[PDB]
Amino acid sequence: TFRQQTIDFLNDNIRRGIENYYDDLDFKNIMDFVQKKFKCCGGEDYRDWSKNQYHDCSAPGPLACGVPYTCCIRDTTEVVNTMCGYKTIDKERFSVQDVIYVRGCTNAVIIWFMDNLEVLFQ
Amino acid sequence: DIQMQQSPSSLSASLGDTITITCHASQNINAWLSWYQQKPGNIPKLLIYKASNLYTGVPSRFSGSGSGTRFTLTISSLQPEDIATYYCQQGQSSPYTFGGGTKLEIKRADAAPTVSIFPPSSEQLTSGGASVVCFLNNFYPKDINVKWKIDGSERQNGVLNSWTDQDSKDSTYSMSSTLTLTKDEYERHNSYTCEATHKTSTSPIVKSFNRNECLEVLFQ
Amino acid sequence: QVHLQQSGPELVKPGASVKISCKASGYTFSDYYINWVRQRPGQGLEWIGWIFPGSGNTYYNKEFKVKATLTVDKSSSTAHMFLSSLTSEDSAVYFCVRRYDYDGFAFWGLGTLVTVSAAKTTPPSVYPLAPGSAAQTNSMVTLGCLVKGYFPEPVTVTWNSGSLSSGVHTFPAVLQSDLYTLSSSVTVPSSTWPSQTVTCNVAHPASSTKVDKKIVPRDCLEVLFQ
Repeated sequence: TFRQQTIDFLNDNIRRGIENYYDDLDFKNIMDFVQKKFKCCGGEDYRDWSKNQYHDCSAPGPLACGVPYTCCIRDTTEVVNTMCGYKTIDKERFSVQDVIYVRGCTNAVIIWFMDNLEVLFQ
Repeated sequence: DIQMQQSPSSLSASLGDTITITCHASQNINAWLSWYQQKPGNIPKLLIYKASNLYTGVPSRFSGSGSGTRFTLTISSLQPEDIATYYCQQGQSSPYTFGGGTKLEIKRADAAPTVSIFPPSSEQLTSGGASVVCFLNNFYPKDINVKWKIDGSERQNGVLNSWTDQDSKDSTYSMSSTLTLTKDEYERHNSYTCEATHKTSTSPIVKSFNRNECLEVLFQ
Repeated sequence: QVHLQQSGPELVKPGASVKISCKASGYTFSDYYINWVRQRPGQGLEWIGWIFPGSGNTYYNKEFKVKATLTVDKSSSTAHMFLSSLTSEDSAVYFCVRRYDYDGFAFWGLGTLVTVSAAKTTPPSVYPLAPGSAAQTNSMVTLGCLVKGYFPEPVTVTWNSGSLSSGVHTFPAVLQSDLYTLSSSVTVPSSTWPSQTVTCNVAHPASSTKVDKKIVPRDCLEVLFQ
């Protein structure tokens, strides 16, 4: 399986972290940094943030069916809007690809890890 | 919890004129809003998406804009084919909700019905019944009254009526009346008469045939 | 070529259940949402709920959560809506829609008409409507067809297999003694009739019965002969 079992591993670990996103400083900051760096969000796509109890699309509060602000296009001269990701999951990618990163983080992280291995050895 | 309200419950205005519909939201929905058009006897088509932009294939005379709570869809140089019912929805927060529905009627010139009357066919008479059909096509305005007379006496029982809304092109309404009897009660009588009133001409419009109408022409 | 084909119209006794199926084509099925919208016969559009195939997540309107359940079968590239505990109100048309790459609902299904009724499938009877001996110089003549005794709606009606478009009036049927009856007319120039024939085509999907009725000028001698 090689790559495929790797995708399974990564998706499983980041879904687990998302489900406990607000209990883990380590994972919280890890996910925040990864998303802000690779301009990505989640596993297969940003929809994964729906499995967090606060961001589920049938949740009561306003964090429902939205995505944490680290998935917005942070590389702008603008200041941080915490609510930039709200109410974006029920809508299909191209509506919000101007507002948030839509690709998942698994694939982007793995393609970077591959193409930047020439320096990793020696 | 986000309910939509459309302002013109029923709005009719004349051709070439500019009309406007309002769609008010209960809560701020920023720019997440859509307008659709439903021609009568048809499935809905998408008209406007995201408040401002027009969906591909929509004629440029349609425009829409507004802010969060209140939105407007405006039609300039109104055309007859735009006779339809128009709806708006929001999409910011699920569950998505629709608008009350606004009916659009054209205001046109006084036409008059082109009435035609039809005797029951032999195919229907074989099945034991007889229905005399009466068509009133391409008439404006919508208000009209149709009644049936069997041998000079008005029958008010057994009549079945159907009304259409303004046709997309020509801007005129049309109506149909069927009168169904048993062949027993059909061929026991002779002259069947269909009468109509529609304001335009004070003398009402009446058509008929006698079951011996055939005998007149041939003198068989 | 983005298209959505739904199920054929359905008839169910009160309290039963229906499975509407919606097959999609032209796009990657798993990437885009599918919304369902119900229109009761004399009202506007009403929003059932949404479902995303790639994850299987579902959201319902509160009213229909009890009565409906949404599913997908990725291999079929099809979505399904299952309605249960149907009420006399639930008789309505149901659409499945896929939205545009931007927010609007771009692609609508044709509609599946679900009639909650005890009454049984009754095929129609089609009778021609041609005039007798009467005033013929009124520019164009008019002919028609009557479709009586059909259940349940709908009936697809065409004229000359689609040749006659202008001046064709198809009136919406009305329910009588728990039976439906419908009529349609066409106005064509007098010179064409009866040189160029006029035929009406009636399709009833429930009875699977499509009948072509030719309109004939009344033969006055057949009236005396009959």
